[PDB]
Amino acid sequence: MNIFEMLRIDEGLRLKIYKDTEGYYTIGIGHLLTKSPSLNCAKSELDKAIGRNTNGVITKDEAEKLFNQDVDAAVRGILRNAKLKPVYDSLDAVRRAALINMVFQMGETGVAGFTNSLRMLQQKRWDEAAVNLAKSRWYNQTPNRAKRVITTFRTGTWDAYKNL
Ligand SMILES: *SCC1=CC(C)(C)N(O)C1(C)C
Repeated sequence: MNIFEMLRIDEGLRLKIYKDTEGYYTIGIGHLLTKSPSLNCAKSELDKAIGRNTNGVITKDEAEKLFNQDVDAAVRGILRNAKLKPVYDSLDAVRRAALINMVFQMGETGVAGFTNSLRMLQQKRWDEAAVNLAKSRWYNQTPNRAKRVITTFRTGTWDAYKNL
């Protein structure tokens, strides 16, 4: 297991524009195109992301290219963020993956708002952090995925993604 395999499980792979859990047009492995309710807009965003006039359909290689960019972007977003970087630096590589997962899903600003959880993670109070992480819109709206990420922070293992 690693952050790519982890997010491929949590995000899936779809080659045609689809709406994500929040109703927003997305493609590939969780690549958000736009919050606009316009499908033509989503397609315009898609075409400029991949560099060609798509029909709203991409290949697996193109999906993977966007996904690599998006994972890289989440990591660099963590390392540029004054609240997230010290927590990231303090973690082991498995828990680091859990933090990248969260930023991938909700963005740097949303994760940086989890001030209590981030303090408990930095303190390595893992069970307390797991309890606080669940007290969130995040958990309530995507509870199975949040449980997997939370189990990763609690245990520092990949047990929630084993067999998946
Ligand atoms: S992506 C922005 C956009 C796309 C399109 C559907 C052509 N639009 O009318 C606006 C400019 C909203």
